[PDB]
Amino acid sequence: EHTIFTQLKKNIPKTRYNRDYMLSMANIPERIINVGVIGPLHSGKTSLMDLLVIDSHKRIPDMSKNVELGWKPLRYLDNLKQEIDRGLSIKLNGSTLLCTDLESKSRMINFLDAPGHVNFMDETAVALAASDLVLIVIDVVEGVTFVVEQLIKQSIKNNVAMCFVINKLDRLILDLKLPPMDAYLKLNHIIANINSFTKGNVFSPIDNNIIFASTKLGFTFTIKEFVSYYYAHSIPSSKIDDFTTRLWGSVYYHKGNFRTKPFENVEKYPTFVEFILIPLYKIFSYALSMEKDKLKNLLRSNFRVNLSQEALQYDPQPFLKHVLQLIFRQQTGLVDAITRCYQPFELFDNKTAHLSIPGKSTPEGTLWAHVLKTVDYGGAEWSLVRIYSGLLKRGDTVRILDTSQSESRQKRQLHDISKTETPSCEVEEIGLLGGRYVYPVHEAHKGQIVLIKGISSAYIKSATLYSVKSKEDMKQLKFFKPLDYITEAVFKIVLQPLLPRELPKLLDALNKISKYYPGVIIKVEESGEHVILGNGELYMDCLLYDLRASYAKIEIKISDPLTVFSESCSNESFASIPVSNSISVAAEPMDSKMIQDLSRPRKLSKILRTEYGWDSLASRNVWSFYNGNVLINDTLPDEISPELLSKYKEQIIQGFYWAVKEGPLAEEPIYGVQYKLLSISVPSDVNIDVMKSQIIPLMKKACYVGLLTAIPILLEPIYEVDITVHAPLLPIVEELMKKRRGSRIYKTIKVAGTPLLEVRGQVPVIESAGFETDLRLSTNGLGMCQLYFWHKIWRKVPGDVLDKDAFIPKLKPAPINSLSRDFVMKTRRRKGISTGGFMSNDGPTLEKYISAELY
Amino acid sequence: VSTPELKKYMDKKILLNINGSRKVAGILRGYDIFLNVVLDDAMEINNHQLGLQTVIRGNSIISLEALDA
Amino acid sequence: MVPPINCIFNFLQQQTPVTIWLFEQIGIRIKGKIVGFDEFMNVVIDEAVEIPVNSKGTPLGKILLKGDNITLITS
Amino acid sequence: DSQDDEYVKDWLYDSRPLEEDSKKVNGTSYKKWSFDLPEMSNLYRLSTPLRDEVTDKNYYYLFDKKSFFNGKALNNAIPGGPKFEPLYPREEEEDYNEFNSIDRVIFRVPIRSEYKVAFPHLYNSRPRSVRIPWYNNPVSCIIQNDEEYDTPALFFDPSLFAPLLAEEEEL
Amino acid sequence: NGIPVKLLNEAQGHIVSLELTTGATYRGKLVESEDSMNVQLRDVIATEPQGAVTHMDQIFVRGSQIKFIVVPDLLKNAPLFK
RNA sequence: CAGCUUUACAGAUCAAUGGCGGAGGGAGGUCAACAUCAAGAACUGUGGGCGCCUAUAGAACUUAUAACGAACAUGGUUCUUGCCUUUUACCAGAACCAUCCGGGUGUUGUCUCCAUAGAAACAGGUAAAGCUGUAUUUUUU
Ligand SMILES: Nc1nc2c(ncn2[C@@H]2O[C@H](COP(=O)(O)OP(=O)(O)OP(=O)(O)O)[C@@H](O)[C@H]2O)c(=O)[nH]1
Repeated sequence: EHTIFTQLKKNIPKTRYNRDYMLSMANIPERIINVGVIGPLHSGKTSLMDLLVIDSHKRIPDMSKNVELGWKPLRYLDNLKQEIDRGLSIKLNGSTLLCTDLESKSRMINFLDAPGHVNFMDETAVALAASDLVLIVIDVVEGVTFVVEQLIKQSIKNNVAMCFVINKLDRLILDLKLPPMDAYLKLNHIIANINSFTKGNVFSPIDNNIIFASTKLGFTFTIKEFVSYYYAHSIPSSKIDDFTTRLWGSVYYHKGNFRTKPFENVEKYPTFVEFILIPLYKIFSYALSMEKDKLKNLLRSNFRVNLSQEALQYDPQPFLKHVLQLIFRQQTGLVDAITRCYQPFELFDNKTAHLSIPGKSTPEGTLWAHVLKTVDYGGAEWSLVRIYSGLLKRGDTVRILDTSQSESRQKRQLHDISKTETPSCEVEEIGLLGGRYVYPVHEAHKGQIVLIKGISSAYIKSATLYSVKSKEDMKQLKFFKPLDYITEAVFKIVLQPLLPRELPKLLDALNKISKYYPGVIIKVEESGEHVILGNGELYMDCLLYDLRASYAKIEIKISDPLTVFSESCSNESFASIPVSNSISVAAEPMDSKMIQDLSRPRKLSKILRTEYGWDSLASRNVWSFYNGNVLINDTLPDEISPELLSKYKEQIIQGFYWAVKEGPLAEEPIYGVQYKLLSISVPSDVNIDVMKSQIIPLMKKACYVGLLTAIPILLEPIYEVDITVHAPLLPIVEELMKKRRGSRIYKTIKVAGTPLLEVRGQVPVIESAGFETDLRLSTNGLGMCQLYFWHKIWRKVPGDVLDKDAFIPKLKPAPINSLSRDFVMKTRRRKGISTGGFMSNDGPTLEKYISAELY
Repeated sequence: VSTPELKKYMDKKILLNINGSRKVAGILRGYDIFLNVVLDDAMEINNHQLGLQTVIRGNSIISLEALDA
Repeated sequence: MVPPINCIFNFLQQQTPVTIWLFEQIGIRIKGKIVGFDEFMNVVIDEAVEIPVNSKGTPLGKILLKGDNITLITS
Repeated sequence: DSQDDEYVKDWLYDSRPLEEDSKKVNGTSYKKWSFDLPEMSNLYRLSTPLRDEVTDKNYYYLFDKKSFFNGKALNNAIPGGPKFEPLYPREEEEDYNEFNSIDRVIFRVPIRSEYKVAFPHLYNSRPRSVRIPWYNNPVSCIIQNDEEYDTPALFFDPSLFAPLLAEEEEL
Repeated sequence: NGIPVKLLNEAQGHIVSLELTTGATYRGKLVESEDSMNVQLRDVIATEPQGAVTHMDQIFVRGSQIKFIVVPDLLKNAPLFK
């Protein structure tokens, strides 16, 4: 019992603060900030986390000499071979640390290091879900890209407190070599952009929200922090807050001990530029350039930090790094800023409501905890669980739900408004994060995040867990929803294993992948063709590696990568036709705005409809949409108001659900439709169940018919396409874009203070296929593209489906109109609907398609 | 230097335990960095109200225990 | 929010029946009309009246009661 | 000239070479060398004619040794890169199955060789002994040979008690 | 700045005990503390100087009138002092 | 401008106790001989020196990765190309051993420059070096 624990403790890096204290703190909530460090690709959030880790610990095991010197990063939370070999932090491989503040109020923080790269929004999403605060991190230079804006938007929704980290100041000092004034201007611009992206809150260096950082060198400061270190000496305590306030913005300070008049005389350089940025610049120059002795003297005088004898014999980048670490101390400022940001706990309730419906909690009688993500921290599986309320002890006998079954549960509860516990679990070991170890603990508590070893057998992906002791408690309980994995998947990898003897193994691995990588729809289709919707290419590759090395360990084939296509109409329907073995339906494509709204109480609904698409009152009355796909169902005949046969809709819509799930043409889901009932020819003899069953087929058929009528189409998706190219290489990029079929430049934005042209675009996900690689080869190591699908924007595959003339070449890519059909046919073939090397598509029923639509 | 965080107690009735083993009641209307209290009036603890609104000095306050949760 | 200074100012503007309590002195109270204002709680209060508390009235002129020994105000 | 390369010209061209008798080396055994900045800078400048290696790590996208290895062990190439014997036996015999038919897949992307090494595990099926390549960030830089220093040259322009070093320095 | 103040701040969350000038001990979760020991506490019992005890919800106390504060013995360990 | 330690000291008594060790050099050299080599060193063992350093040796796990060496040539067996046929000699790719060419680390010696006490402090004084420092509601008017 104890011996094992001791052993575990031993196999671990000894922390500078006592872990006992941290544990004690964790027993109390409000002393636990859960922080998602998040940002764009290569923000240097992982690096930042590394710095924090370093600060925490005395000596790390695999911290090499080079890394110590400050050459390579030691991305302490990169962990698994995949990530260190690849360059990208890939999974949410976080850490827990006590951190003192300016005014040393310790607080046990549960950092979770997101992945930047856009095809891992899954992990980012998870982090967001977990973490009540989020350190957004930004490259100075790359600026507030669209990705960052998106993140901000989808952190307001969650919701969360948004500290920012303007990371990579070194880049503007040394790479861009901006003057100090210019740098300041750039920073201001960035701040403005951030504010714009935000709705409610204003962010600035004052009020502790911006955290200026350069993790390469490894300094973070906030302005308050700076003041504490280096401007208590020279000012009386009472006027320190005021000074801090002055520091940011359009403010100047002339020779006057101690005023500080806003504006102004002769030589400019503002307060921020004079008292911060300029100082930093000087430090940099001196660190690199100056006679070392003089620098040392300066640092004795102006900072009271001593360049050691061993440190003096360093090389520049290392020396500079050392200097900056000496200056701005083990990063307390950041922690302070974080603390300031997190309200706290006004937000928290709201966040929890968002996660799992509004209501009221129950502290003593039960515990509940969001099982957020399965992981593979210490080889074996754990569930990264956040305990929201109660305290979850080791060995405890526990309830659970995969949030596939959450909505259903809620519905059941509502209906209710015996004691059946559907699954269960025995909590083997509970631990903390992180990076390169799992500190084990007997008790998990309300507030804090943990890894839990007993959980995994029951759940897949999102999950809740609970431990009630009543009926009342059960009633009170709610269930976290599945996490809006902001990106969504779009990218098919169709698997065969090479030796189909070893399909079981693959299946086992596949389940693991599903669990472990949570942004992956694994469809196992009827033919034997397994299918994997990745977010994108890199993510997919990573997943493959994980499967094809660790979890499966088998030789495994792969297809040229495809998409999902979804069904939609262009024009409206024309003639309803009820089928027998008796109901008829017809669909119009809904307004684009409405669709967009959907992508992002009856009277209320009606009002909303009116606001959106100018729907009448009758239309409002009729509505009943479904699936979050989306398609919209409308009960809009005449007799329906008299009829109670059209009433009992709850039964009727089952067919609709099915239809939406798998459309006619693709056998692949419908999208962007307003379905409308026209007639429901129900006979006199009921047999209610039988009737219901009939409806369940018939409705689908009706829907299909409607789709056919309305001039249907496959909808391909479009990747929104960030490209951060070098200015004079934009023509090349344009050419590249032109070269392929779907491709469009929606704007070319100038990233201020850089040579970068942030050119947002759109590209369809079958046209994507390695596009990043193409971009990077062509552009000669410039223009780090990204592709992503935050929006859920689809488009017309350009042409008319249902044409046997179609195309010429089997082997080649087909022309655009032709392609409109070709994809559909191929999809059908894949599904196993058409039978043969050559075939066609047509819709029954009936009467020979009404005599070929009356010729 | 810092403001007394009594924004939770704003517009709620409070038992102001005051100097010399005395008491005051009343709904909280305002305060400052010295912990003076401005409150819409109530009784001195059987019982008898004086005033429409009242102001208690900072020094005088032992405690301000919340009557409402 | 209505700060204490603001309240005091308002009272001054009004000229209303103010009843002051003494710090660490139960038995006595003051009753008058606020005339002055200071950075501290100190004020001048013309037409004041000393009161023995109910466990009547007593004669008293114009007075400034010092801010340190104030307790209650009402106006 | 005495102006530009002042710190080297007295020693640069000598047997050992020089900087041989000083604090700037271990000694005559000549195993460990140390330098100040200006001399180093001068040396670098002198070199530039010879060793202009463009060290934007991204420049070498698919020209890193790992990438080359991958290419080798995929029997794949890059117009500029090298080519080898195929490292495993080239034994395809696909047999156009239910999966990977002509009428099942959609040949929309050309799927060039370039891609196959850049994403070893996706585009290439059966990647035996293929190392995971990098994926880095983009470079913003300015390298010049002019008189003035620390200015915006070719960027895009934005929209709109002494502080602790105050004339100790000019920046 | 005062290290006792820091300690008090740290003790936030924890169940502190707290006597005043009057001699009226309290014991409760420390909600908030300031530089001047202006303590707030939750779920707090209140002993009279004579003997009798009274439960109460969210007490505020002004540090001026506070005498001494007992903090839990865990805070002895870390991480304020060094 | 106050205090404490740390050196130079004056002349102490002189304990006293500390510290200083009862004294053993610091450099380098295309000087050697000897081991031991990715750094790791976790965790254990067993030493000195106090829930912990410093040495050792033992595997674990690390990633090696890019670089004991920002270096790269050559052998051999086997397997596979290919010259082809045969000998060398090779083409061009694998696997496992080996070969040089270089490399550090400490152990020691030896050879040329730089050094240099045989003790010092207590009680404070002198000189310098290092850290801590204004009453009107919450601390001490
Ligand atoms: N010049 C400069 N380079 C930096 C700075 N911070 C990080 N980098 C470098 O740019 C890269 C970014 O750091 P990473 O830690 O890899 O970024 P990350 O947070 O892991 O990004 P994800 O893997 O997407 O989360 C690394 O190669 C760093 O060495 C900086 O402040 N200045």
